[PDB]
Amino acid sequence: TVLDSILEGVRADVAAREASVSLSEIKAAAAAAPPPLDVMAALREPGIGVIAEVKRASPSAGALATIADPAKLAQAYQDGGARIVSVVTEQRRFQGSLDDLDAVRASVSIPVLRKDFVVQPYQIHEARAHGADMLLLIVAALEQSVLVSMLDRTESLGMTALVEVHTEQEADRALKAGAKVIGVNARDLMTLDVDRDCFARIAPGLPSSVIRIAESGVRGTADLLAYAGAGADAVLVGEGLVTSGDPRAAVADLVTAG
Ligand SMILES: O=C(O)c1cccc(COc2ccccc2)c1
Repeated sequence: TVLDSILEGVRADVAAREASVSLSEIKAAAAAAPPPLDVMAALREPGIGVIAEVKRASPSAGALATIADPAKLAQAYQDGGARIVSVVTEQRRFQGSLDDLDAVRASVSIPVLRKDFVVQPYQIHEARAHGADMLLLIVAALEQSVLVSMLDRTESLGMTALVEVHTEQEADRALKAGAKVIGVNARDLMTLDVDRDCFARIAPGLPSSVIRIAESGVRGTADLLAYAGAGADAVLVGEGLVTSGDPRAAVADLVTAG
């Protein structure tokens, strides 16, 4: 239920934004934005992809990094071989914002994942408007019919949904929804505990045609390699990069791991 406190805050913040930027305007801005990059193709490149994350804080970690210049951080990440950059845009717990997403989009060539708690269609068009190529959808946040439509609406905008699951039952739900990319978060969003055995419990269960991303728990090459050994096509890494004095070297170590 950390999820739910995060979610009530999100719904209020979206409504307040929408009051200043109507759903019609954001729809128009999304429609008008340059088309999204082909994230599936990027995910299918040789090697384990490193999805490098821009994140200032979290409920679990507290303050991680000031990231005065998220564009510059994302530049380091691309220089280091990152496949995708994840930008957290939730303001109250993670101290992110859309501005970060704008800054990252303008500064890198690799695809950009908007990492936030997608509860409403507004945020989907908003993601597209602000340049996201990939959008996080959290199965534990979303009732199935809503999941299905959020997924459908994401893909109708050209974006790839990174459908995040924590359990085999969530996985099954994701698959039934039409997920092409499934992320397994070692972290339980209700309680914030990081169970590392998750990916390897779940990943074997998935069709081979589905792309598998290991979210969380990556401290270095050994964790990357372990997820790699359990079927990961890519890993998402944030805490160890944002707190680095040399994020490009930290990324480059992971990109070349093995
Ligand atoms: O580290 C934590 O305390 C934490 C709590 C809830 C979610 C996540 C990770 O997933 C997301 C999803 C959207 C935006 C940011 C993090 C991490």
